Amino acid sequence: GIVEQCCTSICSLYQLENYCN
Amino acid sequence: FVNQHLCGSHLVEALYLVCGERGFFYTPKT
Repeated sequence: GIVEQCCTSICSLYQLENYCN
Repeated sequence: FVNQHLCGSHLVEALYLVCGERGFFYTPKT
């Protein structure tokens, strides 16, 4: 179960700016 | 400096200067 968010699909200045709130 | 941040210590680095603190989720599913 290793997701691939921001590691090879999506993520690029837009959804981050809050990875930890 | 956010560029090609896909694994390889990138998600960590880019995250080592965004939260401004040492402590985040970084946890997979069980």
